[PDB]
Amino acid sequence: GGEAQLAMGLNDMVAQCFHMHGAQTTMLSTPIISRADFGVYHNVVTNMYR
Amino acid sequence: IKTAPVVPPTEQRDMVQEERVGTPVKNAGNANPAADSDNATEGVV
Repeated sequence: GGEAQLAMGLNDMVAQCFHMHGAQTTMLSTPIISRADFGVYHNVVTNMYR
Repeated sequence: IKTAPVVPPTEQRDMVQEERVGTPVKNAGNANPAADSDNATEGVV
């Protein structure tokens, strides 16, 4: 008998496992420094300018 | 008349013994213990 615990299972799964993208990526004009991953794209503006 | 040696009354003790063929279930007096579940139409937490 886990009927009351599936309703808790849905709401806990959805909150834990669902992620949106924030205004910086989708709406706001943020530079690549704050829009992109710094561990990889930290010299992409400098090199693309080159 | 027949006089016979018997066991003296103070050197024996009657002890009541209760003989059972099986251990009764938890809901022994309940004909349908599964009607608490079959009638939970709102759910159980």
